Amino acid sequence: QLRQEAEQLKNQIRDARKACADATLSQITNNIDPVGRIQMRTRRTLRGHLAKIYAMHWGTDSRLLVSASQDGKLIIWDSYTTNKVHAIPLRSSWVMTCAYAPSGNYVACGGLDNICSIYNLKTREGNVRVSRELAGHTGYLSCCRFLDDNQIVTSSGDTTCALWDIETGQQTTTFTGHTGDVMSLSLAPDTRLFVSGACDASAKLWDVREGMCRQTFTGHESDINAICFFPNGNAFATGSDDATCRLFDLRADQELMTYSHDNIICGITSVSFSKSGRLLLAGYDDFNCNVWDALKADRAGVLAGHDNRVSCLGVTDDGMAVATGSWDSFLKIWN
Amino acid sequence: AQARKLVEQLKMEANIDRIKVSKAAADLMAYCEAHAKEDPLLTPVPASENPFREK
Amino acid sequence: TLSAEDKAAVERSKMIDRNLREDGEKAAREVKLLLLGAGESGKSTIVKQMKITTGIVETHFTFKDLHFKMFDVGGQRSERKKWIHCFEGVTAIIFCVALSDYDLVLAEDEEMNRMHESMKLFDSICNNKWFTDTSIILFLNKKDLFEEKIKKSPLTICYPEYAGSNTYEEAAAYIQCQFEDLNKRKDTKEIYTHFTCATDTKNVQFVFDAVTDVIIKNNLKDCGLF
Amino acid sequence: MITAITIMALYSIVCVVGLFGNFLVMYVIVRYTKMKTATNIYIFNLALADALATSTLPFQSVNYLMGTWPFGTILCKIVISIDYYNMFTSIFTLCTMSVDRYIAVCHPVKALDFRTPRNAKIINVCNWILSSAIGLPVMFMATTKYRQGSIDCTLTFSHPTWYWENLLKICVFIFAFIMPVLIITVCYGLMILRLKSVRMLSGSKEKDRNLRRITRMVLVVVAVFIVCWTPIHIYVIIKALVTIPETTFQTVSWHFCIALGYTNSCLNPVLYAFLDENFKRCFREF
Ligand SMILES: CN(C)C(=O)C(CCN1CCC(O)(c2ccc(Cl)cc2)CC1)(c1ccccc1)c1ccccc1
Ligand SMILES: CC(C)CCC[C@@H](C)[C@H]1CC[C@H]2[C@@H]3CC=C4C[C@@H](O)CC[C@]4(C)[C@H]3CC[C@]12C
Ligand SMILES: CC(C)CCC[C@@H](C)[C@H]1CC[C@H]2[C@@H]3CC=C4C[C@@H](O)CC[C@]4(C)[C@H]3CC[C@]12C
Ligand SMILES: Nc1nc2c(ncn2[C@@H]2O[C@H](COP(=O)(O)OP(O)(O)=S)[C@@H](O)[C@H]2O)c(=O)[nH]1
Repeated sequence: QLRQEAEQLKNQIRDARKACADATLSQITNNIDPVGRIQMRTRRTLRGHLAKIYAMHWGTDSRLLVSASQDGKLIIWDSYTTNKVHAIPLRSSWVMTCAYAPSGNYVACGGLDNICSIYNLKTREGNVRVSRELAGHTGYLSCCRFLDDNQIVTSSGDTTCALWDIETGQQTTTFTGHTGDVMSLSLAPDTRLFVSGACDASAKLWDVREGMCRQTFTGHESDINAICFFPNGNAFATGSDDATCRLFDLRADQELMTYSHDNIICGITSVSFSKSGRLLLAGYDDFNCNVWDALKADRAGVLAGHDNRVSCLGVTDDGMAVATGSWDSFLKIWN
Repeated sequence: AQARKLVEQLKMEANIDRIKVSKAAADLMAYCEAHAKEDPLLTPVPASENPFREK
Repeated sequence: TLSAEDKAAVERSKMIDRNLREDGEKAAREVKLLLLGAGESGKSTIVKQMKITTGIVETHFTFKDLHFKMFDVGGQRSERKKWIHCFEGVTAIIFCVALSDYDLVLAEDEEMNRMHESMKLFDSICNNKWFTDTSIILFLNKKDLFEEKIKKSPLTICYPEYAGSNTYEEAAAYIQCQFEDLNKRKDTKEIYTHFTCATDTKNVQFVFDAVTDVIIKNNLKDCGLF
Repeated sequence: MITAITIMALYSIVCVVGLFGNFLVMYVIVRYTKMKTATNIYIFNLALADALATSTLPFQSVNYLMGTWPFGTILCKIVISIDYYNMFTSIFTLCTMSVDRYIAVCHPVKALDFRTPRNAKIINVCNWILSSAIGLPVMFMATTKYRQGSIDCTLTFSHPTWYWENLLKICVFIFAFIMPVLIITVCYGLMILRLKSVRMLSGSKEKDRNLRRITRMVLVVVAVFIVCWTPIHIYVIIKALVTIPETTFQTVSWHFCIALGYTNSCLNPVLYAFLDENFKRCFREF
């Protein structure tokens, strides 16, 4: 009945996408100069975690980051001089995500405890005290990104993303539509759109204001473990488990690039873009981080030096750092 | 009962304007080459202004 | 050459380091017990005898100067795969199986055959790439329920290839024997079984013995012997 | 003539294998693996004591290769001090490794919070301190004597040399032989009983084979210590009691009994590092 209508409309969408595709990204970028053999060295080796790190988030001031690991400690890291500004004892020992606000006055954490904790950083007493305890998900939290100082957008294991009003603790918008466990979301540079990836290998972009889903991208096979917008806000890249990173387009709505290698069979758990956007760094699962030229789909460098899985990755807002975490309680910053 | 709302969601996703891949990829390449001087990763800045240096 | 701000930063990071070190030293003695089991297995009954959020339920109890932490995952129902590697170093598993559902038929599937479903769950937990060296304890909870279930009903509903007896002892021994060979790696992994239903501290004593045996194995691994 | 050649040859071969073992152990335990665990700290301390103890072998080889010892007096004092210090500390760390293993197996709850790196560090620096507590009288009583037209390193006592010599010989016979043997046998026997009685080493052919080879290597360690430490103490006790006539056989047997302790000190790295599986994994990666 209606399922045949849905299938024929999917076929029409695919036909329109194929008719709208006339040149791949790699064919027109054959005449640009590559970045050569790029090499980066570990300038700082941040240490002090005693468990497996799962997430890290940078700051807009390009100096302070945060890191969340399995021991229930949230360490605020000063990258310049390898210092620890704050330590937050989390009630939940299980965290898969951590957020750092653009204002820098709020740090968030969440995970398998089904609660998005929000911590106040700039209190008058100096100590870090929890401000608002968000609730309303029936699954494990997996990503949280600060839209602004009063709005936070989270993804969870109940197959729905959610936009939150922090001062009320309510979900103003629920982003239903995922036929699978959504794990990673990233916000646009103009903070009005965001796109996420789920276990059903779908990349669904949403609207913050009204909640409608605009586009879907189902080019991947296994799942989507990571996602990160391009600096211009008109593209993004997605991690997976089938040893592939794929670039997706907001305006053309296709798959552009395939960042895959023959010998690579492991998964990707973190992706982030540089300030220019030509450099896409992916935290793989074969105990190293990789450099992917985002305009050529070739490997230009390797950020090795990790003895375990590179769970989280983040490029700072001014291009002056590449801070990657790992499962062996280490964060390291590359230049 | 989700088949109906899946149909409305899919038909709302279908009728959107899509530009050609050549123009969009050219725009992506133009944004990459227009910020190449602001990226210390691609072009390594000298140590006189690098904020991560040994003690 | 550094002024008060760098001295304050150095002392702040030193204090954070002492707090982190003492908290990691305090939590290094903790024993992690991933409790498991499907619905109506007896997990709520066996967390009632240890008197001494939407997803993960945390309970803490100490016994003979050793600390146990219990990670019930019954709230989470999305994907065991996407958070089962988040434990990765639990001391022992407290997997439970109901023995009364040898003859039970599911009201929502009509052919699922619940005891075989528990067999698939136990096989997936045992033969996991993340859990290949940890000990897995079986708590076959319901004893009296399948006692007066097999007092009248046969035992060939679950295993038509089994006919040795119809009484409690041989049936229980047979099902434990065919349940412990689900372990495809018994060379360096051990599975225990207690059969539960004591209304006493016998389950606590069983997990105490299993945890101390795992700690003995860990100390042998640390001593460069085993 | 030939006997001095063989004594010099055995001292030289024992010294070179001792330095090679207790330097390859050092190189591995610094570069390949680190001192994270308590066992690595103990093995490193044992390597220190054994490497510094066997370094005094060329001093004795030039004491008896061809005659006199023109090295000096303060050099004699420091050589006697480092020998009686480092062998004593090697024995003490050999004992505390056994106590650590008995703690690890028989008392697991206490072994969770007792086998920290800090506790191992403070215990073995306390062992070096307790060795130094008897090493200072060794430095005080060391001297250089010139008799029979030759230079030799005696150990002068007070005016009653018999009483002080008796107390020193009893203290080095009891606190370095009969106390290590007793504690090592009690601790390792209780450990072997608990290892036989555990579930992970019983119920299968391979697990019983692992238990048997663990007991075999424990027996090898204790048997090597006994066979390389009993004859020297019996030799010195009976040369203190009765007047053994000087002959070639006495010289050869005396130098064998001296060299047996250094044979123990040079067999300790191959019995405590190559036997452990962590160093086996460290060698397997290269
Ligand atoms: C004989 N017994 C009972 C020991 O206990 C002894 C000490 C013997 N010591 C060795 C060095 C010496 O030969 C020497 C003379 C002159 C110079 Cl310039 C330099 C060195 C003088 C005699 C020992 C036994 C077996 C092997 C090695 C030593 C020992 C063991 C453990 C701790 C303390 C003492
Ligand atoms: C105090 C006087 C009498 C003697 C001093 C000698 C002793 C105490 C010294 C000499 C060599 C030292 C060791 C040298 C190096 C290390 C490695 C380090 O990772 C832990 C400490 C440790 C293992 C030291 C412990 C103390 C030590 C054994
Ligand atoms: C552990 C094994 C080797 C058994 C121990 C054997 C001990 C007790 C043996 C081995 C070498 C022996 C010595 C060898 C030679 C002599 C010279 C002789 O004129 C008197 C006996 C005397 C001094 C022996 C005493 C006993 C002795 C020290
Ligand atoms: N008579 C009898 N009853 C038993 C026995 N074992 C368990 N129960 C009951 O089983 C329910 C727990 O199952 P529950 O739904 O909480 O599981 P869960 O996975 O959601 S935590 C409890 O009400 C128990 O009285 C038994 O031997 N005899």
